[PDB]
Order: sequence, then structure tokens, then C-alpha cells
Amino acid sequence: KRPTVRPRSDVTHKQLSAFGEYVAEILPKYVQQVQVSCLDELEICIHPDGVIPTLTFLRDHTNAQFKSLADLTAVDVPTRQNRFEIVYNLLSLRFNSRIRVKTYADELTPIDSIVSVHIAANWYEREVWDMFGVFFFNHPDLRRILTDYGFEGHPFRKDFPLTGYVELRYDDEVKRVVAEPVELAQEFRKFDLNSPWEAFPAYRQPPE
Amino acid sequence: RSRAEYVVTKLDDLINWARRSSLWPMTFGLACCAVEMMHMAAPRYDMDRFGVVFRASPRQADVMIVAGTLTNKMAPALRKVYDQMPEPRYVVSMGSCANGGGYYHYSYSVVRGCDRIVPVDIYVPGCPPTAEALLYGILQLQRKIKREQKLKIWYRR
Amino acid sequence: GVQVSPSGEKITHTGQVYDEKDYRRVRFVDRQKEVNENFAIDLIAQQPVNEVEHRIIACDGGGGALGHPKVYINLDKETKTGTCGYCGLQFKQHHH
Amino acid sequence: VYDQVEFDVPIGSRGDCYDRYLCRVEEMRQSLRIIEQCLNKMPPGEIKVDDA
Amino acid sequence: REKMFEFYERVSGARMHAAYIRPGGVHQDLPLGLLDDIYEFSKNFSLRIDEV
Amino acid sequence: TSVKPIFSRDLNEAKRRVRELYRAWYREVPNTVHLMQLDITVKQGRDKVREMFMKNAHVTDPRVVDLLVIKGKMELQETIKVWKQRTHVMRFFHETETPRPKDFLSKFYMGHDP
Amino acid sequence: ASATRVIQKLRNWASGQDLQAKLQLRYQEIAKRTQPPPKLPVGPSHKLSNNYYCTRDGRREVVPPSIIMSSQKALVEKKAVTPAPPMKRWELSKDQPYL
Amino acid sequence: LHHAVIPHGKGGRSSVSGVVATVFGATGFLGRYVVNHLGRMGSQVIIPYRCDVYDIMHLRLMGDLGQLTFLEWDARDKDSIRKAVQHSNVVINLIGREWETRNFDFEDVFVNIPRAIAQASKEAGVERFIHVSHLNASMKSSSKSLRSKAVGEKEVRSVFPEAIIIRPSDIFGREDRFLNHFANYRWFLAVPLVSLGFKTVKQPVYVADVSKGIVNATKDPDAVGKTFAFTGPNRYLLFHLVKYIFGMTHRTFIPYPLPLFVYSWIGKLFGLSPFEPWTTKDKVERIHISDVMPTDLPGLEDLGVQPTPLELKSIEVLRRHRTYRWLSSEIEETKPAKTVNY
Amino acid sequence: SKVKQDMPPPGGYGPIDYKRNLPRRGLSGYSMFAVGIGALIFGYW
Amino acid sequence: MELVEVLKRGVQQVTGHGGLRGLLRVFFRANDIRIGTLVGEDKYGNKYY
Amino acid sequence: TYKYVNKKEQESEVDMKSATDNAARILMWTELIRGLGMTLSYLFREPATINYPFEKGPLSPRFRGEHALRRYPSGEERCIACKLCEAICPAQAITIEAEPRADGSRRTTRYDIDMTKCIYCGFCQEACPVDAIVEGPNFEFSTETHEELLYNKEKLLNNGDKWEAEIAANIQADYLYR
Ligand SMILES: CCCCCCCCCCCCCCCCCC(=O)OC[C@H](COP(=O)([O-])OCC[N+](C)(C)C)OC(=O)CCCCCCCCCCCCCCCCC
Ligand SMILES: NC(=O)C1=CN([C@@H]2O[C@H](COP(=O)(O)OP(=O)(O)OC[C@H]3O[C@@H](n4cnc5c(N)ncnc54)[C@H](OP(=O)(O)O)[C@@H]3O)[C@@H](O)[C@H]2O)C=CC1
Ligand code: SF4
Ligand code: SF4
Ligand code: SF4
Ligand SMILES: [Zn+2]
Repeated sequence: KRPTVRPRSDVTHKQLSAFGEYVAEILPKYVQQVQVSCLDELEICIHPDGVIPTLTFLRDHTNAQFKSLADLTAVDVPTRQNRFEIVYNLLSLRFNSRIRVKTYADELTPIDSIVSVHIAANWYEREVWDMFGVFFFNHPDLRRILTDYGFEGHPFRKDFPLTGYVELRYDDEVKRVVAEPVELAQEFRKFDLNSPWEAFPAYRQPPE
Repeated sequence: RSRAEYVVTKLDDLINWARRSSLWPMTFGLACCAVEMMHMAAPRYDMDRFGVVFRASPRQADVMIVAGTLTNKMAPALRKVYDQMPEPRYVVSMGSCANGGGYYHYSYSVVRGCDRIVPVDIYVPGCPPTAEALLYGILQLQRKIKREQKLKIWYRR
Repeated sequence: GVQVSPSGEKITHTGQVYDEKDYRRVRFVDRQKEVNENFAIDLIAQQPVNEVEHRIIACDGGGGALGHPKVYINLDKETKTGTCGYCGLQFKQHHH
Repeated sequence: VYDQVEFDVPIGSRGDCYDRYLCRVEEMRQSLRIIEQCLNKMPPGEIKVDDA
Repeated sequence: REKMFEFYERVSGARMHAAYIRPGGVHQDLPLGLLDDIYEFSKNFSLRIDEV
Repeated sequence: TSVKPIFSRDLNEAKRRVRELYRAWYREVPNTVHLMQLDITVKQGRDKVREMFMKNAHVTDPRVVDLLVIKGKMELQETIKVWKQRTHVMRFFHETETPRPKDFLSKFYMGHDP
Repeated sequence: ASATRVIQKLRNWASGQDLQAKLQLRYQEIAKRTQPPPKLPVGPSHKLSNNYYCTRDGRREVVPPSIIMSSQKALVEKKAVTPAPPMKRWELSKDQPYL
Repeated sequence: LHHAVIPHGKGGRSSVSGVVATVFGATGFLGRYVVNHLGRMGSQVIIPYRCDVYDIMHLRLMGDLGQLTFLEWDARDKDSIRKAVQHSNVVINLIGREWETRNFDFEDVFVNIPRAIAQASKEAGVERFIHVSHLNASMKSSSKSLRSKAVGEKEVRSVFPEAIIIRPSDIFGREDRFLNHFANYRWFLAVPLVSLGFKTVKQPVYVADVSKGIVNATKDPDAVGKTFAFTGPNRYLLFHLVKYIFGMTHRTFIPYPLPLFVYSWIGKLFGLSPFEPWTTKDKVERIHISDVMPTDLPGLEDLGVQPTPLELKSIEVLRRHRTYRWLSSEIEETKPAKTVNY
Repeated sequence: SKVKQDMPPPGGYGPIDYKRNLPRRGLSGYSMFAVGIGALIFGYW
Repeated sequence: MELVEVLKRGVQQVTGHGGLRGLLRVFFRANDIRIGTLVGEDKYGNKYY
Repeated sequence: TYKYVNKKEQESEVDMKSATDNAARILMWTELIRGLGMTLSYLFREPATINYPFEKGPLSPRFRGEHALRRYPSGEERCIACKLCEAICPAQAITIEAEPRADGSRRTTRYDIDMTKCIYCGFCQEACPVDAIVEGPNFEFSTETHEELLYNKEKLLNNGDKWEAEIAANIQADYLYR
């Protein structure tokens, strides 16, 4: 009816909530949270040691059949104890559905790699280790995939600077491309683009 | 002036005419801008008509069209394939990335302009510069290497 | 209009020029420093004052949507004309 | 409006370069079909969402 | 492909990097005659596919 | 104050892993110097390996030193299989960087940076 | 389009396709480069009444996701259920099922 | 001082080192290294050049944007010399040839051009002038170039009284005319040394060490009016030096004691060439002139540079000249040459 | 005035062909082999 | 025939640039000898066809 | 729906005529000959090459080329130093400083555009409230040094003075869409 508001359907929300209850009661050992968003997307947040049983059940169950891994990524929220929230997006072609599985890690607790479940997880976990520094157990070849050779630090972490620490330039005295500490002719101008008036009252946090 | 200076100048004009009439790019591109350089090789613009033919090996290459983003993982390879070209070698930078970093100027893994690695002869601006603009750059390079006087400076030495 | 410094270097409309002992003029040696010859300050000083009859005038800079956001200028002070904040055109109410 | 446009899906049978090539060519043809239907069914109206 | 690049440059002003599709719709409306030119392109394109 | 180990239960097993990694690096250094046409000698490379290990020598957490062993092993493999180049190897020496002196007079004479 | 008929017959036979019917060089069939000025229409919300923004804002209709089960806030015979009804098999094309 | 000449930054590429240096021999061998160091620390480097823009175009990446100003100059144009040195506070003179052309001879190159540069610099008001002569250029030497450089030192000191005179020894580097020359003797049958290479002592100095010394002379407050001697750490006999060069090249070694007068004859025979000669009579006289001992003169130690040894920096020059058989050979595979205290 | 923008003409756009159209050109193999064998026999004679 | 039509287009393209000097000038600087209606000329001397 | 691109329907059996046709196809290289014929048809077609620089590729009034600063018909510069273009610039290629002018107007004393950092996206020209910054359709401004591609306010105003003849015409032709 409203041409500027995205139409919503409650049937998909109900089916995803029912399947969330189904998965949560099938796997109470690892499932910590089940939520369905307003955008009709299902998220199950699990303990880090249950990633292998959860992914294996979701792939090889008859009622799940999530045989395709859409992606594997990490989100750096450096205000919680386990700062890396690791996200698995999975696709079910049999039932035409999408699911999200979330887990957590910090800088010193690796989680189990799911290469034995999905082969794309090999390169995706290599990307996660290269960008965030999350180690993965039982990976066949865990190494850097996107950064330069010998690059120190994980650049997709929050505390890493945007411009980095070193740059490359060609030196004629040594006839080589060499790395120097960062100096910019024009510094990146940080913009404070945040209005001090609350935009969404539905997400108003209680005071501390 | 004396007779020898005119002879040297006419020989040098012949040398430069050959050099600018036959210039071969190294079959080398990086990104968006490489899609535009093959759009310049496309039949509308005809760099082959202009006399400009790809050779894959740097030994048979004259002009190096650095067309795209230079990353920190790519810069040693860029410098290597620049150095392996023979002595009359010219460099055209293409696009904002190869010019001055472009849209990734403040990146940890992007070289802020390919002139930090290779000596750039001419710069072609745009993101991407159109095949029109790259053809303009190629003709400007032809005029630039028409302008030089190697034999005349050698005679003045 | 453009003016030259005692060093011989011409001065932009912003008013900046390098000093005599400033080392940054070797940047201009064997080349040229270009300055836009048309100055907005005297190019408004040659603009005539728009004589209107209303107490409040509306300016959009001309051209409708090709100009600036239209503003309203209050022409009450008889000792000073009203200037549009965008285009700089002066307006004056009629006291005759 | 992909649920409103009508087209076909090229499906291979041997999983090789030739079948992938044929799939790409036939889905160029199906893209041309979608282009024809979009040309005929372009509606009037605005461009932005009407929300400033 | 160059002909299609003329199409994108007519829609957005850049032959490749349009930045035309935006959250909320697209950037500007279609200039007049572009739709007929797209028809003129698509009417002849399947002959080239048969040639390949 | 109880955590989960990565590979080593205590610091001694991780020290054993460190010793094995140092063995492998010390064995590799002559092969690297021979294969990539390096200006340095065999002594300079082994001194650089020792310098990096002594730079990381202050760590006493088993998880951190296990991850340091993991990073050193990936650097070692990336040196075994020739992926690091002459430039990538010589970035360890900083031979184009003028080092900032550690004394207050020099820090005062250069600039405001402490 | 300026080709002679003899070469036109030769390129038509050697290609096997009518090339003059579909020429890949644009000659005069395209639109004029100068156009009449348009007049774009306005959207549905361009009205002076019954257009309160609190009724047409989907941006503030977004709610936080509904928690189905929680390990902390909740502190915890029906049918087996599937995340969606199973995908119906695609029908074979009636236009051209086979190349 | 001026407000724009105050140093800023941490000494990197985009920093300001507060030096405006006009480098005159910037196209040649030592000039590229001194321009590299100047642009590395971040400086306003003016390169007056004579040759082609293609020939100087390897210098274009030595510094940041706008920190290098290339401009034409002529050695017979006092107006152009003054316009090159007009906005500067350091003027560095590296003009030199190893041979004589029909337009410029040794006297002109080593006297008239440095005197004109120093005169234009003094009348333009620079506060630091650095001039690179050669070691053992005292007077009355057996070669024309050394005498010309000595009287050029006299003229430069007469015109600009506080000019820093730098006397380096035979500079070795990647693009030198010393190590590549001795490795270029491999194309002939034997190595024709005078008196079998003995009674001739040499201490070559690294080009990066010379360039660092020149830069520290630009920023050294107590180096004004001084003469420095830029020498290497070890003195070698010419025979043992050539032996070590050919051992590092791994080619062969057959020495030959050949008399000096007929060696000068074949040197000027090679030098009578329209192009750059392989060797000249002046070149072979400079080769067989022994290096003096710097006793009272300050050097790289007093100017802040540790002299890198030839044994340490020799493989970046001579690995070009070796064959495929000995390409992957390390430093330790060649015995270093025996040094001499005298 | 009147709302004017890029819209299709009221008669609709013409047909756009998209199917694979190979020309199906060529003579039969019997004729090809007959011409080949006849050329061989004439050449041999 | 049509070959004579192509040849007469060729001879008018040859004799449509003034004379031999004009034909050689436009041929050796523009690499194209097609004749068209003169649309305009600049204050700099550029001609547009 | 879906379709098969390589799966043939049933089998075409074995017939003597079909075997002869396949033998002729394999032996006399029939598909190779018809590929030759089609390339011959392209040989006898007309090339699509334009005669650059005497013929230029067609463009549109929306084309994003070299940047320019426009003026009012009175000749006053349109920019009011509002820094909206610098705020919206995704590559951060715009640097602006300003102060009140001698008559009190807010005009830029510094409007620099690093055109080696620019991505030529038109965000500045669609964010400018007074149509000050535009992208004129000049693309033929390739340089020989990196420095002279870094544009300041004087270069941008001078370019806007140079290209005002077609910039105003293009804005007149296209402004009713935007
Ligand atoms: C010099 C004069 C002109 C020569 C021709 C020049 C113009 C034509 C050029 C065509 C383009 C060629 C480009 C390169 C192509 C390379 C591919 C290629 O050709 O592959 C060969 C193809 C290959 O076929 P294929 O590879 O598809 O076959 C499958 C084979 N396996 C499974 C092993 C891969 O054909 C041949 O090999 C056939 C060779 C010629 C045979 C000719 C036989 C003539 C008839 C003999 C007598 C018959 C009757 C006997 C008596 C009966 C009595 C009852
Ligand atoms: N090389 C050595 O072994 C030693 C050299 N020196 C001295 O150090 C200085 C620099 O050395 P180096 O780089 O090896 O010398 P080079 O042979 O490389 O030449 C130095 C520079 O002098 C310029 N030059 C020479 N003659 C003229 C002239 N007539 N007019 C204009 N410019 C001219 C050249 O410019 P262009 O390229 O345009 O011709 C070149 O850039 C010289 O004075 C040399 O005598 C001191 C000790 C050892
Ligand atoms: S300059 Fe622009 S078009 Fe070219 S590679 Fe960079 S992002 Fe792509
Ligand atoms: S150019 Fe336009 S958007 Fe930018 S500061 Fe000036 S008025 Fe504002
Ligand atoms: S076109 Fe885009 S990238 Fe360029 S100056 Fe404007 S806003 Fe910045
Ligand atoms: Zn106004």
C-alpha cells in the first residue's frame, strides 16, 4: 500500500522462527541464541567448540540441507571479551533458504576450521586469519592470502590504522622496492559525521 | 650554422620518427583501466592503425602502460618488468590509481602512485580515462619523443 | 585587478605572493605562475545596483533552477544597500 | 522485477568448459529476451524513492 | 561492448564507473531517445552472437 | 585466571617449539642467501634471526608464544617456497631508514616527537 | 551501407546471414543528439495533504530482531519442520527446450 | 632564517629537511646517489641538466611531488648558472669528465665551470657551497686532470672563501668507472698492469658513503671552509685489488707487466674516439697514480659516516660481470685482497 | 505542461530475435565425394 | 555498372580538395580524403565538415 | 523454466546418409571452411574505426571530464565556500579553506582538487547547491609531470573560464533531469 515502505511478509518470519526452535532443541549443547530479524533472516549464535557439529548438522540433515557455504567472515567489535564475531552464511538449494551461524573468538582462542565440511572454508578462513588474526585448528594450509609478503599485523582489525604503518617506494641506492614508515603528503581528514540527536527510538539503550 | 649540425638534426629526426612510429606496449594491465586499454585496442580506436601493437615480453616492449592499481604485493613485479625492458623505454601512467593512488590513496596496501616505483614519462587522468583519453596520451607520448634530441645533444657534448 | 610584487611576481585574487627570499619561486623559474585575470571583487564593483520597489526582494541569481537557492533581502536601511548572500547582487528600495 | 520478467535458464550436462561456454552464450540470448521485455514494459513514474 | 559503453555514458556520464544505481532507486532519469537506441542495439545483437 | 591452551600446556613445551623453529630458520638461512642473490653473508642472516628471536624473547604467555611460533613457521615456509623476494627478505634490515637516536638531545634537536 | 551490390552479395553468401538487414554500424536510425526538453513526473508523496511523514517512514519501522531462545535472558511432540516448503522442480521450457 | 626553510617532519619522503640544494653534476654517477639521499631526507633539490630529459628521467622518482626542479643549463651561460643557483642555500658541484671533448677540456670542466658556479653562488648569496675535487689533487701531478682539479680548488677557494672542498678517492659503486672498468679488462687477453700492479696503493670509497658525507656536509655547522678526504677503510695494492676483482668476478686472472709509456699510448689510442672512451691516457695515469695518506685532513669519521668496506659492498657490482656458472656465489667464496699499512 | 520522459511508443516495440540462427548452408556429402572422386579420376587419366 | 560509380566517387574525392597540392596536404596530414559539406571555420583556422 | 544447451534429445541413430555426411564433415573440414567464409565476410565489410584525432567518439551532455569552477552571468564566482563538495568527495580529493572577502562575502581562498586522487564521480557537481563545481567534458588534458595534474583554485577557475561555452550549454541541455 505504502509505495516508499518495503513490503513485509510474516510467513517467512514464522517458518524461520519454527526452524530456529527446531535447531535450538536439536542442538542444546552449543546453541546460545536464536533470533529472526525484521528482514526475515535467521541467525543462530553458538559456542565456539560447536562449530563443527553445527555446520555438519546443517549441511547433512535432511530437513536442513544447507549444502552451500555462502561466505565466512569476521567482525571486529573491540569492546567485548571475545572481539571477533565469526559469521558463516549458508545457502540451502533444496529448500531455497539462507541461514547465518555466528560464533566468537578473541586473539588467543582459535576455533575449529570447517574445511572438512566445506572446501571454500579453506580460502575463507585463510582470509579471516590474514585480516583479523583468528587462528583455525586443523587447517591444511593456513597462511596469508591478501596482505603483502612479510606484512606485520592484521589490517581489518579496528585498532589497525587505515593507512597502515609502512609504505613501499623504489630506492636507487639499493636498487630495490623498500618499506618506510608512513608519511602522507596530505593526512586523511577524519570527519565527525554523527548527529547528536537520536535517530531510532526502537534501539534506545538503557542508561548506564 | 655549420653543415654537420643540420645533418645531425635530420638524422635525429629520422631516428625519432622511427621510434615514435613503432612503439609496442607490454601486454600488462591491472584493473578497470586495463579493460579500457583493451577498449582502445578495440576496432573503434585502432592503436594498431596508430602503429601500437602489444608484445607480451618486456624485451620486445617499448612503452609500459601502467593501467590500474599498484599494490604493495605488485610493486616489486612492476619494477622488475620495468627494468627488464631495453634501454629506450617509456612509461605512461593510466588512471587515478596509477597516477596518485586514486580511490585507495589512504590504503595500507596501495602504492600512492606508480611514480614512486617507476619513472613515469606521461600521466593520463581519469577513472577510467576513456579510450579517447588514452589515445590522446599515446599521441602526446609520440609528440614528446619526437621532441627529444639525443644526437644533437651528443654533438653538442 | 592583477598586481605585481616588488619581486616581479603577480598577486592572485586571494592576495598571496611569495617573498623575495622565499625559495619556492624556483618552482616558477623557467615556467609560469598563472593567475585568473578576472577578479570577482572588482567584477562586482562594476555591477550596477538593482533598483526595486518592494520592501522585501527575492533573489535566485537568475536562470531559475540554474541559479542559487532563492533568498529574501530586507531593504530597510537607507544608508546601505541589500546584498544577496549568494550572488552578491545589490538591491535598493525606492524612496522617491 | 525479475519475478515479473520471463526468461529461461541455460543448464549444462557435462560440467566442462564447452558446457559453461554454451550456458554463457544462451544466457546472453536470455538477457536479450529480458531486455526486450523490459523495453516493452518500462512503466512511467519517478526515479528516486519519494523520501528526502 | 563499446556501443554499450556509449549507452552507459549517456545514462551516467562515465563509460564504465557509472555509480548510477543508488540505494532508493537510480541517480537520474533516462534521457530521451536512449530507449529507442537500446532497441536499435538489441534488434541487431543476436546476429553477432550467431557469428561467434 | 584459567585459560584454554593452543598447543602447549606450559612454557617449556612452547620453548621446545621455539627451539625447533630456530633450528629450522638457522638451517634455512644459508639456502636463502645462496638462492636469492643477497648482499648479506650467512652470519648477517643468522644474526638477524637471533635479533628477531631476542626481540620476541620477553613473552611468557604460552598462547602468545605458540602464535608467535605459528607466525614464524609461516614466514619460514614463505621463505622455503620462494614467495618472499630479495626485497621482502631485505626489509628486515632497514638499510634505507635513518634510525632515530635514543638520546634526549637528539630527540630535542630533531622535532617535537618524544 | 555504402557497399556495392556485388560485395553485398558476396558477404551475404560467405556469412550465410542477411547482414544488410542488421547492420552493426549506426547510420541514421538512432535518435537525434539534441532532444526536446522533458518533464519528469513527481512521486506519490508530492501532495499537500494526507502526507504526514510519520505514516510513510519505513526507516523507523525497523525493530531489533526477535529473540527466539536466549541463554541469558531466558536462562533455559510437535512436527518436524523445515525452513521453507521444498523447492518445486523447474519446468522445461516450452519456447526452446533444446539447442 | 626564513619561515619556509625551517625543517619539519620525521625525516621521511614527505618531510622537510630545510635544505635547498642545487646539484650540478646530478646526472652522473655520484649525482644520482646524492640526489637520492637529498630526496630521501626530503629536500628542495634543483637539478640543472644539459643532456636529454630521457637521460635525466631516472632522477624523477628520487623525491616527493614538487621537491625536485629540473631545469636546462649551459656551461657557457652565466645567466643560466645564476638562474639555477638563485633560490638555494646549498650549491653542490660534481661537474666532471674522465676525458676531453672538442667543446670542453679538462681545464674548462675542472676550473672554469666551478669558478663560474661559485661566483654566481656568492653573488646570489648562498651560505653553503660544496665542491667535489679528487684526492691527491695537490699540484704538479703527472696527469692533466689532477693538476686542473688542483688549480680549480685554488680558484674555487679564491672566489668562495668558505667552500667545503671534498676530496674522495676512486669511488666504487654499481655504475662506477672503476670496478666495472677492471672487470671490463676481462674482454681482452690479459690485464696490463704497470710494474705488474705493484708500487701503487689504492683505497676506494663507497658511493653511498660519499653521498652521506656530502649530505652531512650540507647539515654540518662546523664543516664550513674545510677540506675533507673521503677514503675507504683499507689500502690495497693495485695488483691485489685487480686480483680480488677478478676473483669475485670468477672469470680468470692473467696479469701482464706492461711499461707505462706504451700503456699511455694505447690508452690515448682508445681515448681517440667520438663516443665515451673505454680508457684514456689521463685515465691510465689516474689508475697508476698511488693514493696519498690522509693524515691531517678530516674524513668520513669526522663528518659522520662509517666507511663501508669494499669486501662488504663488492658483490652488488661484480655479480653483473660473472657468468652463469658462478652466478650463485657468496661473499666468502672469494679471498679478500691483502691490505697494506703504507 | 505535459509529463514527458523516456517511455516506449504506444504501439510497443518491434520483435527482437534472440534464438540461435545458424545459416544451415552446404551441399550433401554424396555430391562432395562424387566431385572429389571425379577430380581424382580425371587427374589420374 | 557500380564499379564505375565507385570509380567516379574516387575521382571526385581526388579532385575535390582544390588541387594536387591540397589533396596531398589533406591526405598526408589527415590520412583521409573524404569530402563533405563545410560546416564551419574558426578564428584559429580549424575547418569542420 | 530452464533449457539444455548441450543435452541432445534421444539419438539420431545410424544411417548411411548420416554417416556419409559426418565423414564429409570430418574429412573436408566443413565447419573450418564456413568459419573461413565468415571471416571473409568481415574482410569485405566496412571497418568501425574512427579517424582520431580528426574524428572524435560520440559523447553525451552528462559526461564527467575535467573539473571546472563556474561563475554567475555577472562574472562573480558561484562558489560560496560551503565545503559540501569536500564533505561528499569519496576520495577526499578536495581541500578547501576560506575566509570573509574584502566585501564580506564567503569565498574560497583555497579550493584544491587532487585530480590524481579524483575518481571522476560527479558527487561534487551533484552536491553543489549553486552549480559552482562541474565536470566539463574535457578529457584531453594528459600531462607529462605528476605535479601539474594537482589543480588549485586559480587553475580550476581558469578552466571554468575556458570551458564556459559548452559547460553552460550542457547544463542547459541536461539540468532538467537533475
Ligand atoms: C594447397 C591446396 C589447398 C589446400 C586447402 C587450403 C584451404 C583450406 C584450409 C582449411 C583450414 C585448415 C586450418 C588448420 C585445420 C587443422 C584441423 C584439421 O584440419 O584437422 C584435420 C581433421 C581431423 O579430424 P578430427 O580431429 O575431427 O577427427 C577425430 C579424430 N580423433 C578422434 C583422433 C581426434 O581431418 C582429417 O584428419 C582429414 C584429413 C583429410 C582427408 C582427406 C580425404 C579425402 C578423400 C580420400 C578418398 C576417399 C574415397 C576413397 C575411394 C573410395 C572408393 C569407393
Ligand atoms: N668517478 C670517480 O672515480 C671519481 C670522481 N670524482 C669527481 O666527482 C665528480 C662526480 O663524479 P662522477 O659522477 O663519477 O662523474 P661523471 O663522469 O658521471 O659526470 C658527472 C657529471 O658532470 C656533468 N658534466 C661533465 N662535463 C660537463 C660539461 N662540460 N657541461 C655540463 N655538465 C658536464 C655530466 O652531465 P651530463 O650527463 O649531462 O653529461 C655528469 O652529470 C666529478 O667532478 C669527478 O671528477 C672524484 C673522485 C672519484
Ligand atoms: S583509476 Fe579508477 S578505473 Fe582505473 S584502476 Fe583505479 S579505480 Fe579502476
Ligand atoms: S564548489 Fe559548491 S559545494 Fe563546493 S564549497 Fe563551493 S559552493 Fe559548496
Ligand atoms: S568527481 Fe567525485 S572524486 Fe572527483 S572531486 Fe568530485 S566528488 Fe571528489
Ligand atoms: Zn542572488
